[PDB]
Amino acid sequence: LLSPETIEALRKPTFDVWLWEPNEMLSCLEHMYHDLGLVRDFSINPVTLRRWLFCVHDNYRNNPFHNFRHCFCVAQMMYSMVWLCSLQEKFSQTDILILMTAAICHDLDHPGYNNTYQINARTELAVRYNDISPLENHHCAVAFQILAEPECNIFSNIPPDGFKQIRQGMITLILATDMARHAEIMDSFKEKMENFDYSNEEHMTLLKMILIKCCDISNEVRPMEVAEPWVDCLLEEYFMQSDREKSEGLPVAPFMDRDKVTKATAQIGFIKFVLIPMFETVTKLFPMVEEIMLQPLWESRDRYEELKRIDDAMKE
Ligand SMILES: C[C@@H](Nc1nc2c(cnn2C2CCCC2)c(=O)[nH]1)C(=O)N1CC2(CC(F)C2)C1
Ligand SMILES: [Mg+2]
Ligand SMILES: [Zn+2]
Repeated sequence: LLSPETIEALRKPTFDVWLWEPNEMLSCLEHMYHDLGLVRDFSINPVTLRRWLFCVHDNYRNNPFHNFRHCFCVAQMMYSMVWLCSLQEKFSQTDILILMTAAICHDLDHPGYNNTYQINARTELAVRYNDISPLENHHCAVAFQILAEPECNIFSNIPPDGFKQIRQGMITLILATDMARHAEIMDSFKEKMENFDYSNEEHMTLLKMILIKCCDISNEVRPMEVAEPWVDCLLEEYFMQSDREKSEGLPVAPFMDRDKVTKATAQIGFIKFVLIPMFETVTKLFPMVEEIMLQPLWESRDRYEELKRIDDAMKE
């Protein structure tokens, strides 16, 4: 049971996601489907929405970074986007259905070891998936295995041609959050931004991919108090793989090695050449983004460059 107060905070990217527990994030997600009217426009049985979210919650794992709270941030930031950019004037409700759900489903059953560990260690997932985005294929699988158990099927009133359309949107969105395709997606998105056209099904599909990627690496857009502890979760998880990679003799990535990474190098380059330049492109479509999201990103940036200029000196 949420308050009037909480329900005005739910719609804003300043929302402190650390203050709630699974019970309340679940009610927070459920509020979103009513509030955006998908509940009404696809005839979602409200007890289906509640069980399904409980199966979506159950199938995340206890990992420092990619846990259920991370699922919440992505969907809550995608939530915030829709109000901020008035995405209902631009996007169909089925698209809204695709953005919100995929966000919730995009890291299902994430193991805590990323893509290049599954391939190097030659794991079930990377052999199941042929070295093609092993993790993101699995997420989208577990998403629809849940959806294929009738009790959790928030989709069970939707005509089959309509399922097709959602399932394919969702697949594209989830499969695009793999950071091994960052540059290729960004480049085709600016290949359509040169003259963007909202009636074009291919311009819109690239906007949804840019949208979900944004919400997925959006931890720094949040105010400093919310954003900062999420760095330690990330490093705790990255040291966990680089710790394990060395015990087995697999290679290690320098940004993941604890002999190399400090909190500041961890975020400087990432903010400067992924977050800002992406959110810079979206700002061309929705100019309000520069105020609300680019400005936090800038401030975190100056700060984290400065923290680095502190530690360099300590090392002297
Ligand atoms: C240490 C890290 N930092 C970093 N990652 C973040 C933040 C939020 N979500 N992620 C995701 C990016 C991929 C999975 C986690 C975040 O605030 N910082 C960093 O240096 N990058 C460069 C890359 C390698 C891949 F190509 C992107 C990670
Ligand atoms: Mg992921
Ligand atoms: Zn993610």
